[PDB]
Amino acid sequence: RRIRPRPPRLPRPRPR
Amino acid sequence: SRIGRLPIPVPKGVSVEVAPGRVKVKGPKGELEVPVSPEMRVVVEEGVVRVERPSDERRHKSLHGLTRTLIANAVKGVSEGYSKELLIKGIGYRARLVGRALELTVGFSHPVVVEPPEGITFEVPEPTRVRVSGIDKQKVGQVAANIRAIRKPSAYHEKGIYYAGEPVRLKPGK
Amino acid sequence: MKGILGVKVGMTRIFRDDRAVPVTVILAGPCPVVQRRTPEKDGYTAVQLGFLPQNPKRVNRPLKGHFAKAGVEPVRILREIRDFNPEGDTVTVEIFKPGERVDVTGTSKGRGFAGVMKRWNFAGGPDSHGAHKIHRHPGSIGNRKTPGRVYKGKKMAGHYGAERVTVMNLEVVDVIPEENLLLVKGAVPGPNGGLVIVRETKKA
Amino acid sequence: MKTYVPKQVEPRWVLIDAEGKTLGRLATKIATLLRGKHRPDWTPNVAMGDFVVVVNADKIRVTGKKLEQKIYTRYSGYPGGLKKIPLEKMLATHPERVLEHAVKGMLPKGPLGRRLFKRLKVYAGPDHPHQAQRPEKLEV
Amino acid sequence: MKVRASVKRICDKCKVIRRHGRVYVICENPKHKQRQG
RNA sequence: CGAUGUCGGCUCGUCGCAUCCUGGGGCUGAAGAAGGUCCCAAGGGUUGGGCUGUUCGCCCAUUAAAGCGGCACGCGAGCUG
RNA sequence: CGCUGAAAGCAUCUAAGCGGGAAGCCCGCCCCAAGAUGAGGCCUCCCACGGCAGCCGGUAAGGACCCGGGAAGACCA
Ligand SMILES: [Mg+2]
Ligand SMILES: [Mg+2]
Ligand SMILES: [Mg+2]
Ligand SMILES: [Mg+2]
Ligand SMILES: [Mg+2]
Ligand SMILES: [Mg+2]
Ligand SMILES: [Mg+2]
Ligand SMILES: [Mg+2]
Ligand SMILES: [Mg+2]
Ligand SMILES: [Mg+2]
Ligand SMILES: [Mg+2]
Ligand SMILES: [Mg+2]
Ligand SMILES: [Mg+2]
Ligand SMILES: [Mg+2]
Ligand SMILES: [Mg+2]
Ligand SMILES: [Mg+2]
Ligand SMILES: [Mg+2]
Ligand SMILES: [Mg+2]
Ligand SMILES: [Mg+2]
Ligand SMILES: [Mg+2]
Ligand SMILES: [Mg+2]
Ligand SMILES: [Mg+2]
Ligand SMILES: [Mg+2]
Ligand SMILES: [Mg+2]
Ligand SMILES: [Mg+2]
Ligand SMILES: [Mg+2]
Ligand SMILES: [Mg+2]
Ligand SMILES: [Mg+2]
Ligand SMILES: [Mg+2]
Ligand SMILES: [Mg+2]
Ligand SMILES: [Mg+2]
Ligand SMILES: [Mg+2]
Ligand SMILES: [Mg+2]
Ligand SMILES: [Mg+2]
Ligand SMILES: [Mg+2]
Ligand SMILES: [Mg+2]
Ligand SMILES: [Mg+2]
Ligand SMILES: [Mg+2]
Ligand SMILES: [Mg+2]
Ligand SMILES: [Mg+2]
Ligand SMILES: [Mg+2]
Ligand SMILES: [Mg+2]
Ligand SMILES: [Mg+2]
Ligand SMILES: [Mg+2]
Ligand SMILES: [Mg+2]
Ligand SMILES: [Mg+2]
Ligand SMILES: [Mg+2]
Ligand SMILES: [Mg+2]
Ligand SMILES: [Mg+2]
Ligand SMILES: [Mg+2]
Ligand SMILES: [Mg+2]
Ligand SMILES: [Mg+2]
Ligand SMILES: [Mg+2]
Ligand SMILES: [Mg+2]
Ligand SMILES: [Mg+2]
Ligand SMILES: [Mg+2]
Ligand SMILES: [Mg+2]
Ligand SMILES: [Mg+2]
Ligand SMILES: [Mg+2]
Ligand SMILES: [Mg+2]
Ligand SMILES: [Mg+2]
Ligand SMILES: [Mg+2]
Ligand SMILES: [Mg+2]
Ligand SMILES: [Mg+2]
Ligand SMILES: [Mg+2]
Ligand SMILES: [Mg+2]
Ligand SMILES: [Mg+2]
Ligand SMILES: [Mg+2]
Ligand SMILES: [Mg+2]
Ligand SMILES: [Mg+2]
Ligand SMILES: [Mg+2]
Ligand SMILES: [Mg+2]
Ligand SMILES: [Zn+2]
Repeated sequence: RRIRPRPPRLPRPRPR
Repeated sequence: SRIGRLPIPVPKGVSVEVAPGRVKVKGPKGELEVPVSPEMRVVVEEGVVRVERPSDERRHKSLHGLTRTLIANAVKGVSEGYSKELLIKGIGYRARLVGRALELTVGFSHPVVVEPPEGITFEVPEPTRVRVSGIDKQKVGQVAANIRAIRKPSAYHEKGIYYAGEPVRLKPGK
Repeated sequence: MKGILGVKVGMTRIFRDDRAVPVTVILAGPCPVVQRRTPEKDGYTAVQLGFLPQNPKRVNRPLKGHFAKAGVEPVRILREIRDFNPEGDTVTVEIFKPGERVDVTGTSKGRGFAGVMKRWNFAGGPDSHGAHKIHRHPGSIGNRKTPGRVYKGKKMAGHYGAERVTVMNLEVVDVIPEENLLLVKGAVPGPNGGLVIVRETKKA
Repeated sequence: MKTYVPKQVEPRWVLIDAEGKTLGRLATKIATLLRGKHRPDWTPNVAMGDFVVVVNADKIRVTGKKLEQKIYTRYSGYPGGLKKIPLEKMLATHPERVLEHAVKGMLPKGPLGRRLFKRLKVYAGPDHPHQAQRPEKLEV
Repeated sequence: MKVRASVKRICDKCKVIRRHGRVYVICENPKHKQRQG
């Protein structure tokens, strides 16, 4: 259990 | 300061036949064989057994003292014989001889039955004292232990199964 | 170690001391021994047992030779009971008495390609709240790169049933020698009309 | 002049009494005998070693405390399926395998090394069934 | 029984035994019994 | 970086043992019952619910016990979002 | 936790030897399994047919094809 929240590193993918 | 060198007096009439890594001892009460390291030498003299060691390294020094005593306990075994007594302490606690077998009543829901193994005879003189008798030293001690374990000395009371000559050491409660 | 071949016939309940007992009827006797296995000749001890009469037309030649050496009429199935030597040439229901405790082997009902939920009792997926075409799916089957493979033995869909199952320690409720009937308490593997094997239990 | 290549020669059967010998020390020699490296026309790419009958495998000997400490090991491919069998027990349940496993590991791996392992016949007890080949009793 | 890496005699009645590859300490005083580990 | 999808949950587990329970023990400031403390032991087991996205935690009611960790903080070509 | 017991005249569960001792380990229970190529065993049937460790033709014991089906089953089995 890592106590510091870890940032997402990829966006939720979109149709773009 | 040395056991293995001390000669073993052999009472007549018992016999000591030496053999490769064993020795045989017969007497009025029976026979026994003593397993002996091929490195030690057992010597039959007049009314006497001696053991000698090949050198003064530790192991030979250690097998020496053992081999004499081992043989000596065999000698005394078939002539004088061995025995150990057990005193039974505690109120409800008693003993009796059931056939040839040993009946122990020491406060379980049930009585205890101990069978005599081969070469062992149980004696019940009083309700509170029992004797294990036989020609083997290592075997008599094992059995007595086995009987004692059935109900070992309470740490807080004079109650259970004791060796004859076992000091009563108890701790305080409260 | 006694045993017998039989057929599963059907279940009911009888009454014994104001108690209803579910039972299964098995038609067991009679079974002629048609070979005996010995430590000399075969390496172990058994009795080959035969069961149910056969139209001798349908029994080929290698088989005809086998029966004749036994002094025995052609039979539909052969099965062995191991470590067993009845003195007779024929075994019947008389070897079990009511109260005796038995084991029975049968061939289980076949459920064919079974899903994971029926076979292994998995929990499936949720049924609403967004559950998406996975309502009866198994879920994860592994980890990631370590170990990066699937274990042998992992429970998955596949055929289920139609396999050898033994149910043990059943109470023998009654025996009816006049009909070769054996009444065991409880449930026996397989469908009615199915083949079974009844042994003395290995339970104490 | 090109190096000699033998034509296929008749393999000698050989008998060894394993009793009292040291496990690994017997092993290297059986392996050598199996390769056929005791033969001057040795060729690495053909099976031309000897056949080896071994008797009294159960009475093989080993030094130190390996009786209780040599563990033979087997993995089934299923989770938790690594079984451990101490040397003592292997002698007591399939004694001939102690020698076999020792020899197997000393032969080359590959198709040829596997056929040479076949050419080895190991028995516990004083006897074998190979009279028909009248094996020559070697000392080692 | 005490289990620890430093096994020493506690009283003058303690005895240092080596038994089956292990260093033990025995004594008539039941507390003082030790083994190394 | 011509892409190694990212918390938590669900699902399915498997492993470590520095063991929560159940088994075997030594010491006890162990009378008994019940605890304390260390040793052996990974076979199996280790509940339901309120709050919150939560993991965690707190609480309710039970329990033999409501163990702690690893597997890309296991598991999104398995689902949720 | 012992019995017997030296080294080390005593003591020591140990250096020789022998006991007791876990839901754990090995076996025992249920299921699979000789592709176990190390391819096992038993019972029983067939037969030494023709032409030229081989090929070809017709058969033996037997098997498959086809068909009526089946608490067996996706097809297959
Ligand atoms: Mg004399
Ligand atoms: Mg002299
Ligand atoms: Mg108190
Ligand atoms: Mg069947
Ligand atoms: Mg399903
Ligand atoms: Mg199911
Ligand atoms: Mg269900
Ligand atoms: Mg569910
Ligand atoms: Mg849901
Ligand atoms: Mg559901
Ligand atoms: Mg959706
Ligand atoms: Mg969608
Ligand atoms: Mg849907
Ligand atoms: Mg992932
Ligand atoms: Mg993935
Ligand atoms: Mg891998
Ligand atoms: Mg099937
Ligand atoms: Mg009735
Ligand atoms: Mg039915
Ligand atoms: Mg040589
Ligand atoms: Mg080369
Ligand atoms: Mg074998
Ligand atoms: Mg190799
Ligand atoms: Mg290589
Ligand atoms: Mg001091
Ligand atoms: Mg002391
Ligand atoms: Mg990148
Ligand atoms: Mg690309
Ligand atoms: Mg790429
Ligand atoms: Mg890409
Ligand atoms: Mg990619
Ligand atoms: Mg531990
Ligand atoms: Mg406890
Ligand atoms: Mg208490
Ligand atoms: Mg109190
Ligand atoms: Mg305690
Ligand atoms: Mg401790
Ligand atoms: Mg301890
Ligand atoms: Mg466990
Ligand atoms: Mg496990
Ligand atoms: Mg666990
Ligand atoms: Mg709610
Ligand atoms: Mg909630
Ligand atoms: Mg919460
Ligand atoms: Mg809410
Ligand atoms: Mg919180
Ligand atoms: Mg408790
Ligand atoms: Mg909880
Ligand atoms: Mg886990
Ligand atoms: Mg983790
Ligand atoms: Mg993750
Ligand atoms: Mg994930
Ligand atoms: Mg997705
Ligand atoms: Mg996710
Ligand atoms: Mg992907
Ligand atoms: Mg992927
Ligand atoms: Mg899924
Ligand atoms: Mg969202
Ligand atoms: Mg003592
Ligand atoms: Mg003593
Ligand atoms: Mg001294
Ligand atoms: Mg010893
Ligand atoms: Mg023992
Ligand atoms: Mg022991
Ligand atoms: Mg004892
Ligand atoms: Mg149990
Ligand atoms: Mg089978
Ligand atoms: Mg086969
Ligand atoms: Mg088979
Ligand atoms: Mg193999
Ligand atoms: Mg075969
Ligand atoms: Mg059909
Ligand atoms: Zn002390």
